[PDB]
Amino acid sequence: DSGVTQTPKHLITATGQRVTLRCSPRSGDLSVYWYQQSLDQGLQFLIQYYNGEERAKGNILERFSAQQFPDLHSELNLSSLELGDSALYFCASSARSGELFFGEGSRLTVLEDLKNVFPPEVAVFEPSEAEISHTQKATLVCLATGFYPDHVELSWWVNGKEVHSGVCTDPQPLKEQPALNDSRYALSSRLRVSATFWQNPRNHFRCQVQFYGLSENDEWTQDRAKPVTQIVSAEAWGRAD
Amino acid sequence: IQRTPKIQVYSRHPAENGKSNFLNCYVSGFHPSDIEVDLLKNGERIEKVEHSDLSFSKDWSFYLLYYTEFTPTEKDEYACRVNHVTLSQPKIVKWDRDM
Amino acid sequence: GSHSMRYFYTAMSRPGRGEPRFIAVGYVDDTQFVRFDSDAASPRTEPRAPWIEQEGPEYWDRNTQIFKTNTQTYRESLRNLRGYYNQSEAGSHIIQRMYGCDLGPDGRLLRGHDQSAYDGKDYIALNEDLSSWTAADTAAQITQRKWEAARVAEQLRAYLEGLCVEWLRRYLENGKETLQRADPPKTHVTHHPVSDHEATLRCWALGFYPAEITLTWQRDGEDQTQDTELVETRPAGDRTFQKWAAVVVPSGEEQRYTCHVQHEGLPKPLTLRWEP
Amino acid sequence: QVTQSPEALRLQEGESSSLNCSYTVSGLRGLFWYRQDPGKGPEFLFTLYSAGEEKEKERLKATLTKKESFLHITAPKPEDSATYLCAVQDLGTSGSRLTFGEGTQLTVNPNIQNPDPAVYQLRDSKSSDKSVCLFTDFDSQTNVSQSKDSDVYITDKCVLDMRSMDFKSNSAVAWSNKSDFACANAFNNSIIPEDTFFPS
Amino acid sequence: HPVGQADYFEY
Repeated sequence: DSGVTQTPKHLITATGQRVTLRCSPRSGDLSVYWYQQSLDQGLQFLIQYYNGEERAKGNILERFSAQQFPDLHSELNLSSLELGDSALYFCASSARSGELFFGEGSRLTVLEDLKNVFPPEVAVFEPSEAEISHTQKATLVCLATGFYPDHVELSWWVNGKEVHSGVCTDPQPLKEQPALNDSRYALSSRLRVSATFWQNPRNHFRCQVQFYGLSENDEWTQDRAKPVTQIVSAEAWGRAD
Repeated sequence: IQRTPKIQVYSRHPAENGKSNFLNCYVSGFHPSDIEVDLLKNGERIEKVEHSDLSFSKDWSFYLLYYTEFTPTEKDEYACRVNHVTLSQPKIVKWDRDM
Repeated sequence: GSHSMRYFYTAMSRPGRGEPRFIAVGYVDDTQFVRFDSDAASPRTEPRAPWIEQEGPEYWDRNTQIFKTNTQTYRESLRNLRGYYNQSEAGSHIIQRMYGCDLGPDGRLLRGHDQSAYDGKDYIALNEDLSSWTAADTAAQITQRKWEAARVAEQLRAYLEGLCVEWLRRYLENGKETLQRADPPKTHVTHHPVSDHEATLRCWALGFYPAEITLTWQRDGEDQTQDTELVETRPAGDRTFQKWAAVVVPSGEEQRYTCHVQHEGLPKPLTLRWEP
Repeated sequence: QVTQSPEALRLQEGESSSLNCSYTVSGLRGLFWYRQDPGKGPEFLFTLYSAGEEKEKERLKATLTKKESFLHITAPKPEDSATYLCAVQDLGTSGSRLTFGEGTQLTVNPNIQNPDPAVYQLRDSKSSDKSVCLFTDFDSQTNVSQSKDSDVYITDKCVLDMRSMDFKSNSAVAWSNKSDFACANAFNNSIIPEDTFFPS
Repeated sequence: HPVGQADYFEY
């Protein structure tokens, strides 16, 4: 599901830099198709490789290059990056039957400079006593604030295991300074459990935010810590009263 | 594996002495495609000779037409010379207008 | 009338490491209209008939892109075949392919074709139903499995029933003046003595289009099939065709031999005899 | 070459609709439907090859004509929310490259069985002055508006599923750095149900 | 118009 593996999943860099995307086709597939999904725009065909050689060309730019290796893996090189190169890059491999199987993608975010990169601060807000009395259900709220850019994946960990049930995260981050161009973001999530489940102090609730930041391929010259790829967390234990 | 070319020497229109015509040499039914064809005037090769783009038949054998502009007479003898790997010696077939 | 469109491919290996040569030729009946040859610095498909020159750059590029890809894939196919017959890199080998559609008097798909040959002989062919293959040997059975896994037959059926008949209909319309025309033959009989009191009757047919003709010699009202010299139909150069039929005839003090000509351009079949 | 209609679908749970895909090719090789969830890449649904061909899997049914394809969704559920991509392969093109439409972004508005609209104050776990307001359990017809005040943050409605107890729940969150903030007036800009519970 | 060969169309 699907079988195509793309890396890195997220990339943050400045204008004028160069990045390299990797793609492994599905086991048995000999072709690699590269696709670009710019914002508001749809999937655009870049280039195709077949068993090590270039086979077809789309609307790939001259400062972009790619290659398919003898072991069939492929690399997309994006040079002299521009703000407009911020997009989703996908690759697909075709089965003998003719169907294209896509990867999960590589999210590239190009910035004019990296000084505006900030990791999120994470907070957990405990259920109201009013809600427990009124519904016999208990909602935990998580807030991830002051981060830039919006390369975050939020998750709830209950007793050391990732939970998907009774959870909802905002599909889009909120801008903290809506008029400001490089505004920081805020993201919330809700975890709802039964009152009794929250009432047990043996129960552990963790809110995990994974941030994708700087990856040593960029330099830092500021007083605060380098805003690198990191996971920021906040936790709360169950409460009887 | 190999097939010998079938050759035919004829003119585009019926042969009329003094009137301008085209001498044709149809070379067909040969395998493989590499062939050498020359049009001869009194046993001497004609220089600016044209030909159709080589192609092949249902039976997979190759064929093509060689042609040049000419004015026939009663003294000038026209012929065609063919070379293929299947031919031990160049095959010459004369132009007979009263066939 | 009965009309067809066909593409003929040749893929020749160079002895013994050279880039193999890919050639594609397109025909509408017996009229050649496109040609692509991989051997050139910048290969492009070229028009070969006057009525195809009206087609746009998008059409010329679509052809070139297909033929530039076939050049790359037929090179790999030549390597695969070499391997099935345990052949060396030294030696010239050839893949030949022809495919297309036929239409009857009514401009509807009659029959679809897709035949291949390796080194001059039948290798794999698509059956009449356009859903199954006929493989010549165990090596063409390897190709069959690959093509069955890739649904080659389905896609060719979609092409033959669709694109192929549509584009043939279009070519027939834009070339109607030369393609949908019918030119009857100009007939005459020649008489020559082979030996002492033995003659040869040769009936000529000239300036006809299309090449579909039949010339028979009838002795006192009976078809003399084996005794005849039926020469191959030859192109004139002026896009018309020519043929002749000969028979070894004894003098016999009488004339019981007649030649019969049947051609689409004739409103009634001709019957000719030697008129000295 | 490939155009999808509409660019956005706003459906009520159980309300069937059919997504359109117009295409132009020299000749059709295959028409594809993909589902793309936010974050993830396109996931294969169906491939159609000839006019009049229909394919069906669970709540989805795809159909094909000489000019278009339809993806009919019968009685959609909120988990059918995604972008639906349509793609074609052309017989006048080499290889298996897909040319995609811009997609249909579907959102299925969930059905709320027993709404209990209320606004609660949540206090920070790691002992702080920070507080969050939660608007929850309101019906499918209430919408949460953004504030014109830059010091107030209000998220859009979000549905969670307690798949064990067959329970669906809407929610929106509001917070402010301003000390004067209060839950009673947090969702002030919004039209809130008259039966909303404001605990004290 | 010729036909375009998809992927894995080799002999």
